Amino acid sequence: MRHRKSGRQLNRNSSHRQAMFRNMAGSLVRHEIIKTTLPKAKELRRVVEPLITLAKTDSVANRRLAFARTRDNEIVAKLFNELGPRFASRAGGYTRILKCGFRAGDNAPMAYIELVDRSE
Amino acid sequence: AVQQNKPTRSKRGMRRSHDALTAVTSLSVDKTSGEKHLRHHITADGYYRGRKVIA
Amino acid sequence: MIGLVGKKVGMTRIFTEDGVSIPVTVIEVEANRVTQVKDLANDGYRAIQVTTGAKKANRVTKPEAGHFAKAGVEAGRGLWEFRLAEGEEFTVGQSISVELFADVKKVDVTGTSKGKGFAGTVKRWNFRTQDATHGNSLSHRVPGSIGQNQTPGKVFKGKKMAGQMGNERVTVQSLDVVRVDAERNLLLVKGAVPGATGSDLIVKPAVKA
Amino acid sequence: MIQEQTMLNVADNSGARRVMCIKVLGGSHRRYAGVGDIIKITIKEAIPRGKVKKGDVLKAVVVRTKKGVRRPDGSVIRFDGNACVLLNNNSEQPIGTRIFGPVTRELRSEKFMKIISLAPEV
Amino acid sequence: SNIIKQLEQEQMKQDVPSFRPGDTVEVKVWVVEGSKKRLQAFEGVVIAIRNRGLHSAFTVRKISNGEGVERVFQTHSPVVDSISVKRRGAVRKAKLYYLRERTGKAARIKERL
RNA sequence: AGGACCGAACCGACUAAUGUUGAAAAAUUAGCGGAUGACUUGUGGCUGGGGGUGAAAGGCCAAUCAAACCGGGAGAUAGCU
RNA sequence: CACAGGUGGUCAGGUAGAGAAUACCAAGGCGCUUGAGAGAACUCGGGUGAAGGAACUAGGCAAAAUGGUGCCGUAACUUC
RNA sequence: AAUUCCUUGUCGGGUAAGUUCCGACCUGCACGAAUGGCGUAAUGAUGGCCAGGCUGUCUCCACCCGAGACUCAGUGAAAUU
RNA sequence: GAUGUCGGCUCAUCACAUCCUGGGGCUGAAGUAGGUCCCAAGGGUGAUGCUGUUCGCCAUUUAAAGUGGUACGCGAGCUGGGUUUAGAACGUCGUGAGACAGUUCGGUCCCUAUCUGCCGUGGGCGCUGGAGAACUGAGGGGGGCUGCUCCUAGUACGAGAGGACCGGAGUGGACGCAUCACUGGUGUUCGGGUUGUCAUGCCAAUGGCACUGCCCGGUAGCUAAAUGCGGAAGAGAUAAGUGCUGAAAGCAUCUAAGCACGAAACUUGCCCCGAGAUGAGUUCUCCCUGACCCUUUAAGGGUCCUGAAGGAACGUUGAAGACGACGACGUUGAUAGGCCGGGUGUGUAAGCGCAGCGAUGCGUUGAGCUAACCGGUACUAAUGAACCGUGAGGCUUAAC
Repeated sequence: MRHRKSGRQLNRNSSHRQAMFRNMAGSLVRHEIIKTTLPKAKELRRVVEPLITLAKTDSVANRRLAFARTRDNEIVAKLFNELGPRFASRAGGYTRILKCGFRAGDNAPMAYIELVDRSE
Repeated sequence: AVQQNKPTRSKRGMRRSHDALTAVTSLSVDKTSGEKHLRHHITADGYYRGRKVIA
Repeated sequence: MIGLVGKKVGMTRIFTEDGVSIPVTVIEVEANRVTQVKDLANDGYRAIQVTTGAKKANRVTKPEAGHFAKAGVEAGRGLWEFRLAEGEEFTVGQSISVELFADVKKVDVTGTSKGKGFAGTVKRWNFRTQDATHGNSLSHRVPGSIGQNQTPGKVFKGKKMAGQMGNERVTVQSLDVVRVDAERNLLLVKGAVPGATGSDLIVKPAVKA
Repeated sequence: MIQEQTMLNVADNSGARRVMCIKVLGGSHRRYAGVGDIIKITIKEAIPRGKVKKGDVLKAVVVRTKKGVRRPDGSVIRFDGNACVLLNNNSEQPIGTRIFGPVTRELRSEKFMKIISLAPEV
Repeated sequence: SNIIKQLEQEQMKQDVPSFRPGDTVEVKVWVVEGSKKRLQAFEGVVIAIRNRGLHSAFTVRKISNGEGVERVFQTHSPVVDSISVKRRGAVRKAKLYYLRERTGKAARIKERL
């Protein structure tokens, strides 16, 4: 059974998923849109959107927490300096998933995930 | 482990009676670009809902 | 007697003043509207058909809408029947409520048990596992034998094998009615009842008594 | 939960130090014995000049388990080890004259009121 | 679960003292001896607290008459008459299960100031 | 000092599982034994089939061994299928 | 076979470590030529289990357990 | 007794209960003195037996983590008949 | 031109020549207990020490530890201890090579299931216009065990010792089903501690990696050891048995006419499935009432207009699930994520101050974080479409 459980395991071990989403969240922050499989998005939301809600309030403690989650000081700075302020009035839902067809090498449901504002 | 008589071509056909694919029948048309696409998927030119989302 | 249609809310306890904790299942039984009465002349048997709860109007297909419209009642989440005893009698549109159970002391609760998916014989039928070591080869939870030999030459029907478990209709009989709270539409019965939280329950006065 | 091959301590001065459960009696295929159940034991370890000698087979009542007991409240009482009182095999009466350690209210049953009266607690 | 929430609310005690694991408490539990109802004290160190609203509990560990005993008291039970704190212990964990392997001097708990 | 001891490389191969149309015509994994010796390895040489070589098992002699492989006698013979 | 096997020699850095053990790294080299989902039984390879504790079994097979250094201490027996 | 058929001989030990074990007896079907007898420190991936420890071996399974299985896309066998 | 051997294991299934529990007759049956025979297969019918063992012998259970069939049931389910290959040794026999159901030590168990069978789970069609529900119950299946205590009643009975029938009540054991309120387990998706090492320029703070590195706790879910419940009472027909009236055959006689009783068997009652019950049922509701043409002229084909009730598809999903399926929800919306508040878990975060030579302590501070939980909230994603499905439903005879 899997009753009332959460979290896709995505055919990986826990270390691997954690590393992968750390990379993928860094990618989404710095590019503001990435293309990934539909199931790996929808798991990025549970990772990225808490980072923006964390970046709402700037403090040393908060930045150190973000750095712990995203071991990337450029990403931390962008969170707290652009995405924090940018989403200050939005109550979650900072990202947007757009189904985009299928991959050619494995027929994988592909999707775009992007920040809702995306400088537009 | 293994069969004891060769199955017939009739039994191939019967087993495969469930193997047929289903077509979409169901292309949606974007408001602005007017081009066809898979329901809930962006268009080939990057439209969805009738707004550019990719470019 | 007839019974009522409720919804499983959860479980909790009642502490009695002499220091006994009674586990209870909280079943909320809103008003059950009678939507049809079946009788010998028309239907060949005696029963009432009830509805309960509420349903979004956009989800009510107009066959159902017309059926509810005849009875003059609002749409519920479903329809259930209760065979009628010889003395019982109701009328279409009558609203039956929980205080029916005011003085019953035993109910039979019927629900759909939790669905366990495709289950092995160990979980589904309590088969004893074979040895984990001592030479066992790929055969730890497997079912073992399933038949005799050439003389039946077949597996008998009804053999216990793996397969779908749960998600089926289940009745637990003779449950103590701990409290009937008319104001809140609550029935509290002692013990566990089939199903998950939020599922439908059919609550009837105990047949076996 | 005392089953066959369980080693129990002895909560009476009958002389035994360690006894081993040999049969959870009182039913066919009966598995466990809780507080208040009669088990049959063998004596594995006895002090030198006691009233029972090692290798004896006799009955006993479990007075403490570390699986514990459930009270009707829902509360649970656990001990740090399993113990029993040796009982004469024919008349299930204690062999000892002192009882050590607390016992539990499940013994108040007209059959173990000796043990309750002699016990230091509960 | 609003309705279970208030079903439980109607039924929780309102005066449960605040204590923490490590504290020494005595608990007065009602004891019935046939016709007589008596109040018996079980005193020890709180080694665990399960706090779940009406289903709250706490484990109290004792060394009684030679060997250790621990009761899991169901807070909000009417069997528990009263709880009192005898001394306040200073520990860092929330579950003192390691005290089960300690005895005597090795089981001491610093007082909390 | 030592056919000493413990323990890598190295050389073996006691046990269990897995594999058994294998990743492999004997391996993998977890343990295991020896590890200055009657050791182990490189490169060349030498011994040939009723023969060799053998701390001996009918072991080994090119995934072949109570008598190698290849070609010939030879289309041996076969009251048997 | 682009095969988890076999194949002699030489060089060999740091931090812990007795070490060429092992852990993590450096220089350097790779990610093993099918991938994407789901999160059934059952299989394989692990982790953890209340109370018991060999009751298992042909047999403790397997697992679990022990493990280092200094120091104290150490039995029968003995070819010393 | 790596030997005794009868035989689980008999007696003692060890267990709650012991065809094994260990110590005796001798009634050696059918031991016996370099195709060595009898003992023996140390040693053995040696054979039997008994303890303590230790535990999912079991009472009796429960849950989790990964790789398959299942589904989709690409490729695409086999034994057998 | 191969039909795997014993035992254990894991699953069984049937017979009755019945071990228990149930009914009864006779007793050399006072009671308690038996003995023996008849009826009865509904359910139940041990786990151990030894030995490879079935068996046996034990030691303790139990209400009882049935007896047989089933290729001495079961190796394309498992084991391989024994047996029964090749090494070796002993006793023995043989000059020897070797041999012995004599012994002793060691000794490769392959199979991805086509078909039948079986457990699950779907698609197609049919059921006669289509659809959405709710049913009936023909059939199947499941369950169907028993202890002990107390009262009756120390009453009957007995010379005492002993000790009832019958009738009730309460607690068990095994077993099955549901569940997670509790008590626990697990919890590599939560928090903390700690070791080695590498990195973030460094201090501090963190991250990686070493089996989740090692651990200590733990949310939900799932689960047993946890907790609720249940195997009936009652009918109907009987078996062995016991009778009533009653002749044949002035008597008699349970039977021949007729009339009763009588058991865990049988049929119901309890629960679940179930109209492919092709014998395809019923009940209620909903929708569609436009033309035209050609020929075999007929339940005939085409054309145009129309497309309804519904359904599917797609998406967001679920205490549903291998996949289908099933259930919720799609902007008129809480379906999921997020966000907000709470809860829970870990236990006093960072930064700073202070004390101390320092490690560290202390305060800010039960602080900080907190997964699957609970209450909310359209912030994101659930798109207008489109697709399928039609246009009033045959014939005959009765009734109205």
